[PDB]
Amino acid sequence: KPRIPVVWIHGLECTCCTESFIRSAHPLAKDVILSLISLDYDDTLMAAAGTQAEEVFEDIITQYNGKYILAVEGNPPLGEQGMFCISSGRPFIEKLKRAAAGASAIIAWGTCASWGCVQAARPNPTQATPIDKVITDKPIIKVPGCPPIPDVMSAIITYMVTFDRLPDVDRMGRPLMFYGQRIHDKCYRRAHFDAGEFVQSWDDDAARKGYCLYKMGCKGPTTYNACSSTRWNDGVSFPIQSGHGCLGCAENGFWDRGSFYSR
Amino acid sequence: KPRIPVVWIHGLECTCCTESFIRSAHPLAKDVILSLISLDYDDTLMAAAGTQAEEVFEDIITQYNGKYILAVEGNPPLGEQGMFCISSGRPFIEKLKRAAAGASAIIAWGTCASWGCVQAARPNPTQATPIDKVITDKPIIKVPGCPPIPDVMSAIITYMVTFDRLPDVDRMGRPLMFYGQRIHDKCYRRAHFDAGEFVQSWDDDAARKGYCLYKMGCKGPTTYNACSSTRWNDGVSFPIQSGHGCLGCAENGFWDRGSFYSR
Amino acid sequence: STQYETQGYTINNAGRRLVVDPITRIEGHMRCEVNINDQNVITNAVSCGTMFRGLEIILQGRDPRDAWAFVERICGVCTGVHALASVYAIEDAIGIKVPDNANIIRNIMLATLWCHDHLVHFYQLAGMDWIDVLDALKADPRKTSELAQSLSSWPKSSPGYFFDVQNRLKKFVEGGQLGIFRNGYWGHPQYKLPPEANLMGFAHYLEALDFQREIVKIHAVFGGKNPHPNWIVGGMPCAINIDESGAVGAVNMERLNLVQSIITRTADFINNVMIPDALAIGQFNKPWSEIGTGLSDKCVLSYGAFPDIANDFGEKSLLMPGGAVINGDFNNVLPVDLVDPQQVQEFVDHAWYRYPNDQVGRHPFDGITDPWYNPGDVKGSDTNIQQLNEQERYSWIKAPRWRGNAMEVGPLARTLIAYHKGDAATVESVDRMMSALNLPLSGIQSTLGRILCRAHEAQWAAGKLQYFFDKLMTNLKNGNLATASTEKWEPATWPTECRGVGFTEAPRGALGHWAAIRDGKIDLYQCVVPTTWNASPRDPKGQIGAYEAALMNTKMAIPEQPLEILRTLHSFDPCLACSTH
Amino acid sequence: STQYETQGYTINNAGRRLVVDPITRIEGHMRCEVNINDQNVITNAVSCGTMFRGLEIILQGRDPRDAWAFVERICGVCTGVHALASVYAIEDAIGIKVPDNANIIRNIMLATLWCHDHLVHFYQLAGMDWIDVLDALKADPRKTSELAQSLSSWPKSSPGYFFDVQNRLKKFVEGGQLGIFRNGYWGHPQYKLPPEANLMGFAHYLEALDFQREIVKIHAVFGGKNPHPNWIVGGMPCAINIDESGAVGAVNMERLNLVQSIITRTADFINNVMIPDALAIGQFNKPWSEIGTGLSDKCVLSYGAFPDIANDFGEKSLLMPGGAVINGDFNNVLPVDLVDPQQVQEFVDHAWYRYPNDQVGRHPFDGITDPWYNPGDVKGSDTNIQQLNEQERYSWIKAPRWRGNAMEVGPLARTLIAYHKGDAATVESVDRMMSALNLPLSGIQSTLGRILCRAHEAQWAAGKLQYFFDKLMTNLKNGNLATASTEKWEPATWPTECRGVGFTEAPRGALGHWAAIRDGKIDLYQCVVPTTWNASPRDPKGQIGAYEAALMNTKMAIPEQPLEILRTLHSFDPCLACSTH
Ligand code: SF4
Ligand code: SF4
Ligand code: FCO
Ligand code: FCO
Ligand code: SF3
Ligand code: SF3
Ligand code: F3S
Ligand code: F3S
Ligand SMILES: [Cl-]
Ligand SMILES: [Cl-]
Ligand SMILES: [Cl-]
Ligand SMILES: [Cl-]
Ligand SMILES: [Mg+2]
Ligand SMILES: [Mg+2]
Ligand code: NI
Ligand code: NI
Repeated sequence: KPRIPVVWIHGLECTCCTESFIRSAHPLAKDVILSLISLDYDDTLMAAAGTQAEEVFEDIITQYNGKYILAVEGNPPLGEQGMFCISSGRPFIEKLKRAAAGASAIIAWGTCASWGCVQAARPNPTQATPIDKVITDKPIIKVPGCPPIPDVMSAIITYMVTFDRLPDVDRMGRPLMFYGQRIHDKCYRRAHFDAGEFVQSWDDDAARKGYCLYKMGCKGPTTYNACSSTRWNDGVSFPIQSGHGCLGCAENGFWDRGSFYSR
Repeated sequence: KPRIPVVWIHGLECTCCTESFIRSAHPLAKDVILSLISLDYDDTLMAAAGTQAEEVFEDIITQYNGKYILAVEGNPPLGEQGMFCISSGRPFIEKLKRAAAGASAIIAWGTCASWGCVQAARPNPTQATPIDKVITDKPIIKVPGCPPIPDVMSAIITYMVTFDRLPDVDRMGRPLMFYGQRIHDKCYRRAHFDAGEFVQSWDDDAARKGYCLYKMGCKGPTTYNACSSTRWNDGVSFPIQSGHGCLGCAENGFWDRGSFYSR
Repeated sequence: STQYETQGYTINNAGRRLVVDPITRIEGHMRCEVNINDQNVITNAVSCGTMFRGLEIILQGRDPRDAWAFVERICGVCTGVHALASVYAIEDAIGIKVPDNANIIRNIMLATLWCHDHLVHFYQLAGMDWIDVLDALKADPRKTSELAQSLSSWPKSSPGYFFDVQNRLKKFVEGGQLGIFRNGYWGHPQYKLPPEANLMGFAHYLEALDFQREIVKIHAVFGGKNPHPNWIVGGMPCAINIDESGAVGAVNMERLNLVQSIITRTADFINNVMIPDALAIGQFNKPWSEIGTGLSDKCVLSYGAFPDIANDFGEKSLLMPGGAVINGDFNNVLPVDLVDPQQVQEFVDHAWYRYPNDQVGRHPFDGITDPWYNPGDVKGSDTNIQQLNEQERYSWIKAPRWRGNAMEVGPLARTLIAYHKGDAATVESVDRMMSALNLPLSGIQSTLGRILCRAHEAQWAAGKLQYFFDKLMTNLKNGNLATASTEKWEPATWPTECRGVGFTEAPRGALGHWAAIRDGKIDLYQCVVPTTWNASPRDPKGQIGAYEAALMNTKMAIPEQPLEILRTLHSFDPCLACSTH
Repeated sequence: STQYETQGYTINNAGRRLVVDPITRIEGHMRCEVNINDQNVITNAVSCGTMFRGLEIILQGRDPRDAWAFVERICGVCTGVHALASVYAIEDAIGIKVPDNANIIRNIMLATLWCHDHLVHFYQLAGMDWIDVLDALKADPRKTSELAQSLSSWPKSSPGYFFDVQNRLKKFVEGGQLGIFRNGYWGHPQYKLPPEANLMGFAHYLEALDFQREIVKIHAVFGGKNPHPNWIVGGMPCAINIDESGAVGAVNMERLNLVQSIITRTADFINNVMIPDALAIGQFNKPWSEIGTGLSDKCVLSYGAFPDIANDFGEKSLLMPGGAVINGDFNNVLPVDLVDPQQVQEFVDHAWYRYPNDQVGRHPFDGITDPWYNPGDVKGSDTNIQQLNEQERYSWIKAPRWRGNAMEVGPLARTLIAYHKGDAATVESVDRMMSALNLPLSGIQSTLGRILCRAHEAQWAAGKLQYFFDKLMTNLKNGNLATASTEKWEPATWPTECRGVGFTEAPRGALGHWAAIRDGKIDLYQCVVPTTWNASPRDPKGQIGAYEAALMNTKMAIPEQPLEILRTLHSFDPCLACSTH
């Protein structure tokens, strides 16, 4: 029985979101690709290149017009008439608009597609712009984080396939299931925060006991994600567990909310 | 290069401690037995039975006198002249005493060997007694829990092998590394406890959001273990994460500290 | 020395007495004694449980809601099954109906346990009775690869792999520290595998030791931890949230995805490693289809298990059939009623307990657990037993009977009940299996048969795991999330006096918990557990239980080395902590 | 049209033009154009980076302690390497020395990255250029098993396994949704593996896709997460506690045990799956040992990496040698100095940037990143390019040179440098590898050689992983726990003006970050990254970079199908986000 078509496109990016996706522990990314979805276009993984690849792109968006999911990694630059990101000799933004037009829905992977991420940090040399400021007529599910958690990415896909619907979202379009609560509201170091038990300098006795990282700049109190519950890399760790405060990487504009080591 | 000899004996028990050990994810129990220690006696796993098994027991404790680790699961009953637990026709406590006398050090696995566990709960029909009240002239490392965490059991073994010493202990003989802090002091639901956000009845809205289980009788505030940090079964879960309050199962006398659902 | 007749057997304590204490590669503490005649054949068999803790005493005065946590600790091998029976018993007493998802998750917990327990038993407990591990050092790696590839699609079959396994075993032995292999029965003539099958078996022992840790991750997700997961009266505490804020704090899509991944791997391991291994042990040890019959052709018992309709414990709901056969009459599968005082009764005339009249059996609602260590005229002394006196009291295990009959419980019993009730899956499994071995149907009623039926049950349970998971997901697709009923959580809602039975089929057989509640507290808590049945001592008529019967009439090649005794006992998968509680 | 000579090549843009835009199975955005003569031979090659973000601009005015986190996001494939180079640079500027354990853990992070990145490149990026995935459907499973077992001890080799893999593929394509395999080059005459080797390679593609996720668990332990772990100026934030209260909150024995388990599995997979597959591709594609040489027999560059003596970046410390070869004189491995203004320079006369004088090169401490999108006289328009004009500006990639020379960087370059410095382990690996293929040593200077060297290096890194881990454990045994230096954490302790260089060997080659700090803020931050070197456009003398040179003189079987172009480009493992930053 056929699998749901997914077109995965790439703007200005570091490819962290693709890399996170293939980390998925359950379902394995292998099984997502072979059994759960039909990953019909993706420059990073596909056999075809050049004219062969673009024939696939055009065939898929035509034949499955109105019936495919568009996944977007990275973002479009508006500067230099869009040619800070060139795709088949033309601005990326034009490929984005074409792909968006045929999609039933769009997944904005990562802080890049959701908000802007690092290229949009001051002074945004390329005028990198999040998808929802370019595409204003389609459902967009924001899955932020730099990158998002692997098993979050795959759980959102399994939800779509199993329940035949988009995840319900918050006011910013993030799936409630994984972005409804703050890092700090599910943090295992919260007892220390509450007691005033803080790391004050790296590798002090507090650090060696897993005390709270608030005074080292942790942005968990203002950041919504599943890192402190679902955790990373098959439940192995998350930023705070390994001794670094949250950077705030799931939140809009986190790069320019001051030093990671300041309040 | 010869591996440290370990003699593992079993008193009154349910065998949860042996079962926990073989769950070890890293090192695999397989690798502990083939590469790290010499598991020279263990009734639950050994090929030999009866006279053949006791020939092994006697020879090991003779040949390696002063140089083996004694691991103890379960505990000795003092009732009925010790014959609530019979070992080769004799009271278990006699076997415990003979094994203890040649050991370099003893590991008291689980709440049974550490404290007494379920058979010692009121009214303790058999007069089940923890190891340290019977063997009083040997190093005893208490590793409590019902059972202890698999990867904590194997971590303690690796510490002994790699460092050639016993873990440092608290005033009750528990390894500081895993028992120095409370469940509640590293609990990911602590934010909810601090906010007065509590499950009030099973499967309420609060429960469906992972709120704190204190009002449902969670004993995390008085229990020292690694469950909320290290977690269970290769970092998959722990009691609180799966929605049940801590029972207090690493603590002396926990069965008789009132209903698990009461304060 | 005396002789008497019971159940077709001549019990005769003339001749050499052999003692095996401890029985190893079981849970907990057992001693076994036999007498052998001049042809080295067993003419007397004595089953002794050598431990007691007293959970039935400890449970008095506890809150019924707490009971599951105490009785779970009856056993860490069959971890969970006593919690399940407890919440069933308490719910039955009070009149609690749980939500469908709670029932489905409970079934998943039980099926997970069946898979895990049966796998570990096959390899780590019984395996070395059949696999000569030390003989694997003589195997050809290529011939081992060829054998494995002839039996299974399992991927891990390369010559190099078997060489690596063999080489590891070699270097392990070279160390002069044989560990769990020291002073085994290696080379005994009853070891029939060729070296290649021993190397294949040993490699699988190691692979199973590793893989078993994964199966219980299902218990960790729904139950917090394994061993000894958590449960509640009223359902399960693992609240579900798929699509709402805070799903990170509950059973969510990522958690369910983990569970699905474990199910698939678990089926794959059982179907492609354990099942071919069990068939191969069959093929090389066909004479053991005629040894250890015991009560399996006379009297077998199942209560049934896995209610597929939530809160319905009837015949149309239980996926695992219940029923009783007596007198070798497999054409009349009788119904079991756990409240009927004339059905299940326990005797203690040959056990270390006090009753007002030890010549009568007590139904568990009239049960008494008053320990009395009195071994009588042993050879030796009270604290140094050289020979138990089986004419008097000789065990910490009570003697259960069903309508006065001594019964066998467990996988073989269940298979026979299901087969004779005409369950289609079971008939076909059993027919095809015995066909593959070119043995008559009667060969299943044996020590070999016990092992084969247990393997097949692991396959069955792995299949049901998926079925139950899919039923959970179907409920979730329909917006049915409930995991607990709390209508009667509060003691004020309960009857002032009520009693209940919780029953299931644990990995080893028919399990029941009988609970009486009075004034908000446990007034009485009596357990009758599968190994209580199988390892039972004698009764006032001198009738022997399943172990003693299965050992009767058995040839030993080398009296000093109890390989044949171990084989038969291990085939029942003894759980001694269970048996005594 | 125009013709000129450079570096022994005749650059001729007469004749038919071919465009490949996008290059797929790379990180990021690349366009390639060539001209081919009548004989289907490439006579001109044009490398164009088709993306830019401007990290060098974004970093100005930032706190130096934050820099690592920004620059880490240059790339999520080579994740971590820019963070390492950043902390090195800031430490070099300020004068900070990290404790040994921090250096060891950094080395573990780098080796982990090498293992993971190389593995994924081989299978997921380059693999389908060598493995005909559809041809795998024609294989015989038994013959596939026999092939795999002839090459490796790897366990997963049964005929049933290969049948199951083949059947998954069959089912996948049966619906007509070929996904990532759609419109591939399958059946192209340059695919030379037999069906059995294709099925073996495809199975391994799938196994590698699964396994790679495990390797990065090391990054998760020490660095919180992967992609994009965390770091600090002054060492690492992953405080260690082995034997004190609160070890549950730190890197403890259980955490270290997890790491060890991953190391062993990683070495096993690389040595038993990837290494034999790399040799098998070599055995069936020997002509590719003479294709794509490019600059690899002329000019190669390594900065060196893995300082084994903490805070010592000299030749006695770096476990991966540094040095430069020019003019094909592999007897003169020249020392590299990243501060010398006459060594590393970047040119932009053929790139989309502004310099005061575009005919000279600028050392990175004098670097300028002033974007200027000016493709000049293209075929087409600024926003619809049919053909770039390689006589003018044609890339977002700057053109690095070393003493004016165009250099190749990456696994092959490093292997050559270490070989010619007399590194025993490298000499033996190379000699044995080329012996196994019956090829001359010169055969490593090639598209095939780049792939073989990369696979080699994954084995080397897996070995070093264990070495570093053992060093860490040795320190812990000695009570040496420190992971951070913090006496210069505060900006007021820093020089008012200072500058530093942080350098390493990323998976793709030589990486440098040049940082100037002034008044507690980043004043300048210039990156020169391995794919900047390899994918470089031309310079004022018209000298071509490594990709252009490697593509020169290449035969194409079918002009419209860029299989040969992809093979050579993929062999360098292009990272375009890296190249442009
Ligand atoms: S470490 Fe960060 S998220 Fe955790 S309690 Fe402290 S401030 Fe909150
Ligand atoms: S769930 Fe238990 S341990 Fe966690 S915060 Fe609440 S009371 Fe404390
Ligand atoms: N299976 C099992 Fe344990 C026994 N006997 C119980 O119930
Ligand atoms: N490897 C790698 Fe990325 C590139 N090019 C960096 O540095
Ligand atoms: Fe995830 S491509 Fe990497 S930068 Fe932050 S999300 Fe973007
Ligand atoms: Fe762990 S054998 Fe099981 S009861 Fe509590 S520890 Fe004891
Ligand atoms: S930095 Fe990002 S990965 Fe999670 S812990 Fe903070 S949202
Ligand atoms: S019940 Fe026991 S397992 Fe841990 S969470 Fe509490 S100490
Ligand atoms: Cl794209
Ligand atoms: Cl942003
Ligand atoms: Cl013992
Ligand atoms: Cl206790
Ligand atoms: Mg009982
Ligand atoms: Mg640069
Ligand atoms: Ni049991
Ligand atoms: Ni990169």
